[PDB]
This record gives sequence, C-alpha cells and structure tokens, in this order.
Amino acid sequence: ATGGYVQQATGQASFTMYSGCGSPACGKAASGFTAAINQLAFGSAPGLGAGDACGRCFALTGNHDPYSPNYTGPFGQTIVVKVTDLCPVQGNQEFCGQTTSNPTNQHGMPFHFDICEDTGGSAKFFPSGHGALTGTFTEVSCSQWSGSDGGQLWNGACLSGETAPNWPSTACGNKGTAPS
Repeated sequence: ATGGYVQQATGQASFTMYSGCGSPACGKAASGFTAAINQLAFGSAPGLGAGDACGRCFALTGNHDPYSPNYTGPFGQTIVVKVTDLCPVQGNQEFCGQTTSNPTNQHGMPFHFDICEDTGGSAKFFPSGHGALTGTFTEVSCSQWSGSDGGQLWNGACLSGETAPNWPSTACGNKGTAPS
C-alpha cells in the first residue's frame, strides 16, 4: 500500500494479549473487542497518528501454540476485533518487528494482532495457560463487530476504516513510510 505498508485482507498472524488500550494510536478507543496490529500493517509510526488499519474489523482464529508444540487443543473462539492501536517495531521485536526488508516476525508470521484484555476479547480467544498463538485472520464488515467507539482524544483521531470496503482501499490513510 502507499508508504510501502503491507496491508492485506487475509493472511497468517501471531497473537498475544495486552493491557491498557484506553489511549490507543488511532486516537479513539472502543468498547468492543479491540486489537493493536503490527506497524508494517498499521500504516503509521509512533507519534504520526492514525494509519489505514484504524477502525477496520477482522475475524481472528488461533490454531497453534508455538510455546507448547504438543498441545493440540482446544483453542478459543473466533472473535471479531476492531483495530484501534499500533504494535510498534521498536517496543516489540519478537512479535511486531516485521519490516519491508524482513517481513516476518520471530514466529514466521507476516502479521501480528495484540488483543486488548481490558474489554474482554482475550478471554474469548486464548485458552487459559496459552498466551501466544498463531493462526489466521480475515477482514470482515464491522457489521460483525459489537460495541461503540469512544470520543476523540486528539485532533486527527480516526476510526473511519470501520465503514470502508476491505483492503485494498483507503479510509484514514497511511502516514510516512513503512519501516525498512
């Protein structure tokens, strides 16, 4: 996509959970299930504001725990998240370090979703005792997502991806250039 970001409507991903998603990089939180996506897919860099992932909805499915290779299941439910946040390259190399020159993370995955614990999404997705998974994602209509958006935390905040057609398309737009 513009800026060299890698923004695809379906693919393979890793998954983790995080806490504290009330002041996220898109500039608006949301009451439903939300996630951060790795920088290369988010479409912005820390401090540059919203990227084109902002507001888009994705169905996530886990099917392997790389830290427990003998575990065969069960896994969690498929959940639909709205992307509100950025998982940056710098802060999280193992999972979100994909760049244009090395577009997979340490688990071989080209995308990563960090699911916010606060609003309940991680409790539906991760079976107890398994905090990192790999699997798949697919972009869906936000008709499949439940919740409401919060108010803008700053000028330029954007969740307009929530009404956009699936990638390829443009809603909030990408900022800057993807990490090399």
